[PDB]
Amino acid sequence: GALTESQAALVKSSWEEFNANIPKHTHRFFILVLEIAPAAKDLFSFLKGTSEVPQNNPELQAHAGKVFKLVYEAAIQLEVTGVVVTDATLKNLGSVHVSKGVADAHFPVVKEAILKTIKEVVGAKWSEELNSAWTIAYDELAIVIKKEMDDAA
Ligand code: HEM
Ligand SMILES: O=C(O)c1cccnc1
Repeated sequence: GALTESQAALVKSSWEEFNANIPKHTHRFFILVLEIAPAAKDLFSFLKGTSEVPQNNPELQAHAGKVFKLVYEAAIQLEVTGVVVTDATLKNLGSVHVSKGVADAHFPVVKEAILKTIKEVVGAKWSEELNSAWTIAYDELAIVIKKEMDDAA
């Protein structure tokens, strides 16, 4: 698909749609995560000692937001330039992931949780062309973070 002008127009549009609702889209995102893999709960400080996912914990929102931003930013950068650029941020990310005990078999957990989250986010507008555009952008970004964890470990 590549990322035509037409495809990127499609990712931007659908990211703007996600930020419009951060406490929802982020809490859904942690439930789609514990649905896919329950044990992950122990990993997150603010999830431990809890029994359910807190819905209004600022630490949790700030946390999940920052994840989706990072996937959008990557798509535009592929359309315009043709690649995903690796900066300071991307590498610190790879350290923290390893402290916290996180592995690669974890990544399809968080991808399916984010395609399912954006399918949920764009509803009927959804196209094959669009799913193909976010799929392309997540896979291209995770290829990069995995790459730095393996370096932070
Ligand atoms: C493209 C994919 C991914 C992106 C963009 C991403 C991004 C981030 C960021 C931005 C932080 C620190 C947030 C803070 O300072 O506020 C972080 C922390 C962390 N990450 Fe991810 N991540 C990805 C995949 C994963 C996966 C697959 C897992 C495993 C389930 C995971 C588990 C964690 C844990 C346990 C922490 C520490 C949270 C704490 O207790 O403070 N991440 N990540
Ligand atoms: O909240 C976090 O810190 C988080 C969530 C998903 C993936 N990575 C980090």
